[PDB]
Amino acid sequence: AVITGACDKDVQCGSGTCCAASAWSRNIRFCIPLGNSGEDCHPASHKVPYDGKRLSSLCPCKSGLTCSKSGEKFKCS
Repeated sequence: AVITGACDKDVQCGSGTCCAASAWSRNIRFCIPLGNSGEDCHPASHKVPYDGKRLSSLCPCKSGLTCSKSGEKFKCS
């Protein structure tokens, strides 16, 4: 079988990993790690588990961190 996603809802994984698409390939949709301190985050992306559906190639800020504009875009701090 071809692997193109482990889950869809972060609820299936655990706090720290999201079921989004990997930044390198939109084929990866497994429990991929969230952004850490100083990491780029999408303002449109809600806290994990994400309250909906979004085909974003970037996991939001890890539990405990806040996503805010830290330069050109939003970053976790």
